[PDB]
Amino acid sequence: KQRMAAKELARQNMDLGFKLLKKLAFYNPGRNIFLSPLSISTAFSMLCLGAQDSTLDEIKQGFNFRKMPEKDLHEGFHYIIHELTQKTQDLKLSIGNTLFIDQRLQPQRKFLEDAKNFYSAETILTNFQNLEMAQKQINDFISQKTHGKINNLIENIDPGTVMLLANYIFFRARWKHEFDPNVTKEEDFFLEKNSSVKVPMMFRSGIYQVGYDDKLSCTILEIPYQKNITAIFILPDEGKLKHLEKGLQVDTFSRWKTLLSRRVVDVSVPRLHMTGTFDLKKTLSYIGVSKIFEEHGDLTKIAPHRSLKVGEAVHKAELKMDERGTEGAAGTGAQTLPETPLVVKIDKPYLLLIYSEKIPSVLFLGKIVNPI
Repeated sequence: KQRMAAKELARQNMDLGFKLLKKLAFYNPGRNIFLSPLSISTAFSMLCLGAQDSTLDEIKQGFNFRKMPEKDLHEGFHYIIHELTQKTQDLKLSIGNTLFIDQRLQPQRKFLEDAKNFYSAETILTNFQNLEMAQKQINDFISQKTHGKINNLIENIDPGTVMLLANYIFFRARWKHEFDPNVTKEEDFFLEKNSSVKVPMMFRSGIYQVGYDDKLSCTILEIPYQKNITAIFILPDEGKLKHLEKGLQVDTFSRWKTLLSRRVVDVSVPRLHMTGTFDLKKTLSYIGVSKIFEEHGDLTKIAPHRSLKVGEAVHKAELKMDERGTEGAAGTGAQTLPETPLVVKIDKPYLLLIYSEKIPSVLFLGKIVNPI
């Protein structure tokens, strides 16, 4: 259907990525940050199905699902999830959800039917009494969907756990124009003006979408993949990283598109491998989402006759960027229990933003202060 809700939803999921990145950088300055905003949004938007009252209110507030009808939210996610799904030529992009429900547990009929519909949720039975058995079963499932990039998603399972909501995303693609390994060579990467470090730097000269933002004082550069997906680099001027971070809003990405223009560019991009792990309980507290992790009898839509709360919530992300392309993967789990050519040299702290063009959505989001 003519569902323009996916676009508005993408606009808000986009803003949510920045929200977390701001707060994460604010509380953890001078460190690498990598995550998948889409993976976290889908997980907690699916969690909104079986929630109500202040628990629902706080989650909608933090994840920007507030200014939106209930209809357009889940209908929007179903559109994004279905359209993004591509296991076609030169582009593997998988995204899905899974409910690890206990046999004894009989959750509401509406919650499951909506989970299976809007989010294509796969029902799977588990025995949480056998912590050692349940863990391996769940970690193996995610390890299989992410082709072994996200291992041991769940480190500790609570005895009282009755359900585990799980989201996974896998991404593999090659550049539209690959870099030549012969040209790549170790060059300086400046953590600061004086301090530098040698890192493997890729290089190619060609037509790139490029521009410069005067408001946030940064250079924009798009390096598209073989199809649909593209990688956007945000290179701020010297001593304006904090200026860039704080200036991130919901309209930021929209503006950057108007500043683009196809030009011949001699781009220098470092090889990038990143691993991210987050305790979502601590993280989501930064955006006001806390009730979901406390007992308030708001998750009755999940269990009609049990007082449930979320115990352990975790997010893990993985990226490997090289000359051939990029391989991305992430997971999210939550337990419920009782002429001179233009030159753009990326040799200093920058932001990386993996974005799907044809299907507006941020698959991954990163802050690189040191590619090693």
